Amino acid sequence: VSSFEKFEIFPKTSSWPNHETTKGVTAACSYAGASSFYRNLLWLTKKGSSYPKLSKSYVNNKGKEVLVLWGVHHPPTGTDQQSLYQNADAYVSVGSSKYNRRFTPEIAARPKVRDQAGRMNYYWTLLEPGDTITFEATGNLIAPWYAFALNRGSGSGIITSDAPV
Amino acid sequence: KSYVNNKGKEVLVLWGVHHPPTGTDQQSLYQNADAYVSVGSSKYNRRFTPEIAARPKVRDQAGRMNYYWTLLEPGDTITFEATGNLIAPWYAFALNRGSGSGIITSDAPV
Amino acid sequence: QPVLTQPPSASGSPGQRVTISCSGSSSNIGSYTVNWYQQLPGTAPKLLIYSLNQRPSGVPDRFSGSKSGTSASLAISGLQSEDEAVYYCAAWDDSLSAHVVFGGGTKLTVLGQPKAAPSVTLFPPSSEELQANKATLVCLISDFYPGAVTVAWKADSSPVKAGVETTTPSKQSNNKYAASSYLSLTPEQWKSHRSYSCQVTHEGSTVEKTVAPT
Amino acid sequence: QPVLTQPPSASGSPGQRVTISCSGSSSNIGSYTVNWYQQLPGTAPKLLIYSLNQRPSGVPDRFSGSKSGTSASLAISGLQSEDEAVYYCAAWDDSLSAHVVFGGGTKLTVL
Amino acid sequence: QVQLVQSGGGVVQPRRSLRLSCAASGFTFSSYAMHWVRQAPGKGLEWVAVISYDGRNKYYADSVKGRFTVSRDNSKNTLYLQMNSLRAEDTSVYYCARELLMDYYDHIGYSPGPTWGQGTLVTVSSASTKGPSVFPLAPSSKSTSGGTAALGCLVKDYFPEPVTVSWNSGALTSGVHTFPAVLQSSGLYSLSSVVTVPSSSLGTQTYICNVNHKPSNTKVDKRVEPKS
Amino acid sequence: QVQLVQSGGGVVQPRRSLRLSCAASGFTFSSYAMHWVRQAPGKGLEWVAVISYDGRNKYYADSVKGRFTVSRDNSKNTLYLQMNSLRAEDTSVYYCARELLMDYYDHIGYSPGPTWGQGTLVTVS
Ligand SMILES: *[C@@H]1O[C@H](CO)[C@@H](O[C@@H]2O[C@H](CO)[C@@H](O[C@@H]3O[C@H](CO)[C@@H](O)[C@H](O)[C@@H]3O)[C@H](O)[C@H]2NC(C)=O)[C@H](O)[C@H]1NC(C)=O
Repeated sequence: VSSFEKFEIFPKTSSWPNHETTKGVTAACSYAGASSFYRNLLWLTKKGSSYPKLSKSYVNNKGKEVLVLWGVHHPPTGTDQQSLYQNADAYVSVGSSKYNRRFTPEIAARPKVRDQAGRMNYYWTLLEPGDTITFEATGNLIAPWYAFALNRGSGSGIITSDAPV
Repeated sequence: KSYVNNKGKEVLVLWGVHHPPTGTDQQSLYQNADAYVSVGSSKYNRRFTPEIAARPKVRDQAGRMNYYWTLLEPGDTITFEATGNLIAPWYAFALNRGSGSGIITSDAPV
Repeated sequence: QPVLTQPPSASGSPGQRVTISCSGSSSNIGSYTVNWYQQLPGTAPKLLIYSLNQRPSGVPDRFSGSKSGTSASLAISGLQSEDEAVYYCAAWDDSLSAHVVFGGGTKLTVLGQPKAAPSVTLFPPSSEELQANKATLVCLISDFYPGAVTVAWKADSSPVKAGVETTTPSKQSNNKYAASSYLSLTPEQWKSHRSYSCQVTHEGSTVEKTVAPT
Repeated sequence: QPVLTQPPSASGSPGQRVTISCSGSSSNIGSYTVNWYQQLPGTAPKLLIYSLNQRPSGVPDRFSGSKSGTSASLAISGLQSEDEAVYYCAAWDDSLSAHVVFGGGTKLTVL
Repeated sequence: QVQLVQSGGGVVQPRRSLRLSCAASGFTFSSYAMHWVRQAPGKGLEWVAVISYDGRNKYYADSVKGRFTVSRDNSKNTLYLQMNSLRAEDTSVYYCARELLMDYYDHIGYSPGPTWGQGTLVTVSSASTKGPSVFPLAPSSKSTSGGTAALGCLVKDYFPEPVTVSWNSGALTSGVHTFPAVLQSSGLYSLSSVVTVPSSSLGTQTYICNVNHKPSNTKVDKRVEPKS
Repeated sequence: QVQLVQSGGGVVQPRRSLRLSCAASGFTFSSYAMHWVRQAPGKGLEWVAVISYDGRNKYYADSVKGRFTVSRDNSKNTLYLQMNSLRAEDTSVYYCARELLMDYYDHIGYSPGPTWGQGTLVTVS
């Protein structure tokens, strides 16, 4: 990357009027003495006693590739699944012209890491200029909040050094 | 549906799996909302299940088809089972092997 | 056909099974699939069945479609009160300029009370209307079930058809039915005849009321 | 409150629908989901409803939860004789030192 | 929440034009064909037209072919129906509907799916705005049965719909029955409202029907009394 | 087979102490918070305490606050309740119960789940 623009792909306060957007924090991602969460993702949960099917699309009008990241939460019990998302039978689907995937919840007793027996899987894609990405879900979606429009360049890489820049 | 390879050489078998954009179209085409495709030989074994997702239209189609292949050794059998979404093999290819070949891109005349 | 052929009406008792046929042709049903829709009063149509035999989410499994040749049929098992509605079939049609064809609709009634003959009230023209050079006889018809009647007006004993306007029967709050019929006349006509009568026929039985100038 | 407000008793004839209210405050029901439990004489409590509206496996769908403001309600449709029991609600409460609050219980009689 | 909302309906004179619009939310609008379907009051469904996801394909019913034009703007998630050379028989509730299937199959074709808007009404007539005349329908010997008596109001010759009728300034609700309107050949509507009361009441009580016709901003109250 | 079994209950004189234990089987004990809840004969349910899976977080009812201490031993799949400074009104049948949810959410909290033991009676007189 030679430049990028971070931008609010799906603004928190307006993108999700029918789902809960303020209950999406956890002690595994604690900050400054309080539970928190990733700044670039948004943990949607059920509002009241219902999680209706969401459908949300983004058209890339940035004139360059946009990197979109998202996640899928996998609770430890059918009881916690149900308790968070209402729908026992939930899925998440994500598609663009070139990307296409269906995700289904993985409920498993498993050990705790950073206090959580649940797991979250993280996914990403590069959305080409002019193309559209569409998210549909009946639960378990960790929604994009901010994404990054990228300018590409060759032959670099990553090193580890404690020397001062 | 099964095929026994009596060709005396590897047979390249290709097939596909269709992925409609909605459950309504899946159901409308294949009747079964919950369809799958399984393909197996003595050495090959894979299950494909429609992955239904809203997505934009490409070449007029919001649907997608994924394409798959395997090499069936002489004397071996390949078996296809499906309750929908199978783009079935029609023609396949018996192959003769050789080392050290490859592909180039050129507009020069042959 | 420009319109798929459906029976005008259908009925059943609660718990019963009912079928509704839909007949077309090679260019529609013989070539393309049939959809079924359900419409309740004052509300948009609801998709019931598609690709002949399939149900969208929310539609109970007691609804099933089938076909044979160029005709199709919708079956509803275990009939419920909420099923009273108009049911429509539809199909794509590649004749002429390609188009969708709807059927004419089938009103399904689950009979919901003992048969009840209409009460009829007939009001004569008001003095204000006669002095306004008009004359309206008003026949009010209420509390009948089933919700279908016919109305015939008579001057003495002869049928008067000119000047007649009649409403379509309508469900009342109590689930019995109401309708009204208006006979328009000039005042001079009103004064010339000896009497007028409004006769309402319901399920083969007639109720008649009569007014005369007096 | 340290203890949630329930009607002491309730009753219905078989086949009928009955509701049982549970009143709290901003720090419990207004903030956290409500669980419902059914207790028959001489037996451990059984979990009936959780996350306000949900049923564990084995619990019939004629049991339903709802809420409004700082109050929640359990509805039982098609009342059966065997449903006769004492019902308790509960919720997490973040006032004072955080704690679980049970209601005082409602004895349901099937006439 | 999947939703279509139609607008633009109303009263219009024949041969004139009107444009309807339909706003979509909650599904990928640009991925679906859209239909217009209409239904005349008290009548059956009639398909009107279909337009492809990208606007590249349009089909019309023959009854409107050559007169109406369907279009869409995917950026506004809006579907349009332009209606020209209107006739009285175009009077109908007009619905927009999302197509059954997202992808086109040449062995399946097009048809209306699970999602319909609430509809918008278009009325084509020569009638012009007119408030009702109200006449009392008096109780008499010819309108009396055992124990009960019928009385009412005749609400005559208005356009367009609707009119409202109450009795005794809202004090009388029990026994009130407002009948659906007739549409006369004249282009004006008429209806009747009747009250059933115990004959006992006839004496002291006075009865005034309150009719309100908002399109002409006309209200008429008329008292109905026993004859003398 | 899912099971909770309480033991340690009995008769004790006021001001004295008693320890209760609860043996769990058929589920992953160490993955769940655990509650103690008590009920006096003919009276309502009263929650007593909760302890997190790893013992790092503990909450008590005020009526026993400062007097009782809850603990657990995950290697033995056993929960304990140490009851000190007993009062007559602490007399009750004591139940242990597995927490509703395996993972903790701070907008959801703690609550008794589907699994309760049969209870053990403690009498202070
Ligand atoms: C950011 O990074 C820091 C440094 O890794 C994290 O803090 C550390 O988190 C680990 C894992 O929770 C702690 O290690 C643990 O120690 C406890 C003993 O208290 C032990 O029981 C566990 O098994 C584990 O070994 C560590 O104490 C803690 N402290 C340090 C070194 O900073 C922090 O969690 C990270 N923050 C986020 C939100 O990513």
